[PDB]
Amino acid sequence: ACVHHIKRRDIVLKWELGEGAFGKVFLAECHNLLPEQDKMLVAVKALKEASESARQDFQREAELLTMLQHQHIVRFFGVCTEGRPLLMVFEYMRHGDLNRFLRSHGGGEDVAPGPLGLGQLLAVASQVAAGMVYLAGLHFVHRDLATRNCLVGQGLVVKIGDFGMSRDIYSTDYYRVGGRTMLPIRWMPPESILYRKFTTESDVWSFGVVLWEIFTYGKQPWYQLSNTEAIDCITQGRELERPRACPPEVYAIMRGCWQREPQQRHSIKDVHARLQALAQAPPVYLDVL
Ligand SMILES: COc1ccc(Cl)cc1NC(=O)Nc1ccc2nc(NC(=O)c3ccccc3)sc2c1
Repeated sequence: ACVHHIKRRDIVLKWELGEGAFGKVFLAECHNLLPEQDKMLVAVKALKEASESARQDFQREAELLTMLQHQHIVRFFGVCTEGRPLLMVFEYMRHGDLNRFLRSHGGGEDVAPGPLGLGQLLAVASQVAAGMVYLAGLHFVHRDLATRNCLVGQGLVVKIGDFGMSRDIYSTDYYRVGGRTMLPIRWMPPESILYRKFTTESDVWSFGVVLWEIFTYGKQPWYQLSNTEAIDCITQGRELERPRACPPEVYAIMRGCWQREPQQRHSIKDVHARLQALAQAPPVYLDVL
């Protein structure tokens, strides 16, 4: 545990932001955290119990978070383990999760009024893709990549996480098996559902489905279908349709992520490359896409 630590007295709770079965999130002020801010806002996760079950999973999640740090991964500042309750401290991300942001832009300080423009939808996709290049670079497999597990900050910075609360707030996006197991079948490729195999390449398939959620402003993939009807479609090889707002050039990058054979899918590095070049493209070019 080369994990950073914060003293209880440096954290001041303001109010609740959200709740899962195994946690609560608060907005707080953290003192003496950054040289040139002596006062800044953060999001704090309180652990429900402090047993054998939940305290080992805590110091494991922390070690993971400290090693994962990059421009498009959520910023983890460290733990407070003096008395209870055990707290993890993160960067505050003012627009909340990317699914909720997409749905309420389908005007302000950070975004124009009306629906998000082609250049904005590309800027979001390109950022999530840069996160998945760093993770695939450390040979780390996510297993739950979707818009509900990304966050949006001031100036539309977009960063990946993996939040405990997503099974609680968004249970409709999971199929329940056995007792306490939940699978995001709408976001999984055929080899994940049939053979239970999870790879770098099942992540790019999931990225494909994220790019689809972005270009439908937060729509549930296969929303017309029961969980069993969605598994039948995916295993029999059927593809999600091109969203209206989706240019054919972009729907071609989605298709590249959905090639039935894992080893025929484009690498995430090529996908980020295609998306960043587009997001940065001169307007004269985006206008006729
Ligand atoms: C196995 O763990 C991982 C593996 C791989 C990755 Cl890349 C990340 C994780 N872990 C997390 O990402 N953890 C997490 C959990 C809850 C939570 N609550 C937040 N919620 C707000 O910060 C929030 C912000 C604005 C409004 C409301 C809530 S951050 C967070 C991260």
